[PDB]
Amino acid sequence: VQLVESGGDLVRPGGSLKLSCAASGFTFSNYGMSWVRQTPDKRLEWVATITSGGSYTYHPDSLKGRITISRDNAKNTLYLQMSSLKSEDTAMFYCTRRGYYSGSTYVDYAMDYWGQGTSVTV
Amino acid sequence: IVITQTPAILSVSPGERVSFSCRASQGIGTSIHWYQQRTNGSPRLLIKYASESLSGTPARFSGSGSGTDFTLSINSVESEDVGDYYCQQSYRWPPTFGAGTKLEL
Amino acid sequence: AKLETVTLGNIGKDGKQTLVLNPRGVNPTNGVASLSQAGAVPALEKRVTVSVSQPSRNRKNYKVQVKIQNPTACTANGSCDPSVTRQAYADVTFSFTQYSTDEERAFVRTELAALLASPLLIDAIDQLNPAY
Amino acid sequence: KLETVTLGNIGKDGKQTLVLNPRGVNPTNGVASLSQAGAVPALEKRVTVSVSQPSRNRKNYKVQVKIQNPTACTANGSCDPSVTRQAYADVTFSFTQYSTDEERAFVRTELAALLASPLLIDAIDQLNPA
Amino acid sequence: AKLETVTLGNIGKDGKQTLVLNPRGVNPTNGVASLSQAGAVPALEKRVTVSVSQPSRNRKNYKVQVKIQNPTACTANGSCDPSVTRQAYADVTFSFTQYSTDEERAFVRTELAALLASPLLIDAIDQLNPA
Repeated sequence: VQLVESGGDLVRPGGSLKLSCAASGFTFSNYGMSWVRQTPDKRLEWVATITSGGSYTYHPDSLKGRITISRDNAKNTLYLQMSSLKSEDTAMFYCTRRGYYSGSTYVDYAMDYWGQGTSVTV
Repeated sequence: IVITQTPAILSVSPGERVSFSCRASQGIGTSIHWYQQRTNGSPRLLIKYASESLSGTPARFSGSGSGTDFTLSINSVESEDVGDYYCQQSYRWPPTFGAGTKLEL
Repeated sequence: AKLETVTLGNIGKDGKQTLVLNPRGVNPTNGVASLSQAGAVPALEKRVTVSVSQPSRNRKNYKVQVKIQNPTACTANGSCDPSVTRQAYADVTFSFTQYSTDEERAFVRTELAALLASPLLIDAIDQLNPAY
Repeated sequence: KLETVTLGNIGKDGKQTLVLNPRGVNPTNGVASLSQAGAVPALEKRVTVSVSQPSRNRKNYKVQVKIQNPTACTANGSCDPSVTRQAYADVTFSFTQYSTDEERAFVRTELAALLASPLLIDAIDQLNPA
Repeated sequence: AKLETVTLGNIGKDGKQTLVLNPRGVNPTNGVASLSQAGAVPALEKRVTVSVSQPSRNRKNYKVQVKIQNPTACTANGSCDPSVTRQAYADVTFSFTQYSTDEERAFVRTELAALLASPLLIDAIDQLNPA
């Protein structure tokens, strides 16, 4: 099962970029991915989700205008639209699966079948 | 919630078991996970919802805990099962992961 | 009553955007044939209804009606919410008589399309100016 | 769309099978009725499902599905195959208008697979209240 | 009136999810046996009620009823409160008669399950397109 992405240029500060991952094996309309950022020394933090249809897009409260996700159900790919890059939040990206959810809240969540990773660096 | 876990580093022989203590600041209704970051790759699941073991995990891994302090209690350290064991929590709002833990022999 | 996924080409503020619509069933209560946009939420999707009618002994005329309902819903700031905000209705109603030929009917339809493309009407609608 | 629908592996022991050919929508209320072909005008097991749209009064979708299957009776010297006992079963959901698809399906599936669990099965087969 | 923690296997949009339910007591007011999901909040939990009934001289029939109530909450709305937002009801009501045998009753139940698994009904429900 492959979840390969490619958006890994060296981008000037203040700029923008666009990156996408393909998916095989998993029927793409059945699920909803999410991006997860790994800060390049150790730690991790959640970027944003989308639902199965592509309408509800969930963000965190810390960054609001900087990120928008579009979901392309026809080509089994989703696009992460990144804009107004800040300095020092350049780190590797991964895409999750939403494999094993439960609970009442949507973002009660589980993450299997991680991606390979592409660096974004300023 | 500030999720913390207490061992920053660790060393055991390949015969002896070990536990990873984790602690939640606010009570979580048995909704955490465990990931297994290897050296030069990507994480994967070990323990689902703090007790449920998957099929993809080896049977050596086992986790328990209810309410506040959660842990995984790996019973046999097989050689070259090492890396970085992150913790994650799914309650409240922004899910936030752990800091990190080493598991060198 | 044939239906298909209808693409709309070169509709936008610039004329570069495209739209895709999929059919979602004829309602047999009142002849309303609906088309919609491929979304999960049933209340955050652009929809287009069309309903040809029949003459009774009450009104004695054909009455073709097309409704368009575009609902723009704004961002929900707190975390996750989403809520519809404003509506943008649109109505088209032809009142074709019994003995009309198809030439004058297509003349009315082509006239309405070309007048929707006129500079005067996009002055009136897109900028909300009164007539000049 | 409509289709000939065939139930598979369904019965007390699960070895039975069923098949239907839709009898067509009734225009007046929108009820869409499937039927299982049985020659008689009235002994047929029939199943009807019609989904509404939120009206001015209530504002939420209300999918509703009936299933009503009757039964035969014996010869009384006149061969008429009369009907005696009905067995209606209805199912209704009412998700609100903002619900996303994932939420909606989840409830549908759960209802379906809940019935297979023994707790429901004892109650339904055997009328012994849980 | 036996009860136990009931697991639900392969229920989801994909069929990979599992659910666990624990019993929370028979209400003797109206025969309602409830099962619930293991949560702390009494208003943010998926719950399943079931109630076999009895015939009086009013209605003269058995009346089995199953309700399912799923509520999905929404998170912070400018404060950390996890408040409720939407409901999703579900109702199943059998109306079995007195002289029914168990074969036709189990036939109705198996028929309802297999029709819930049909492609036509998930076309009607999961996508809301009228059929």
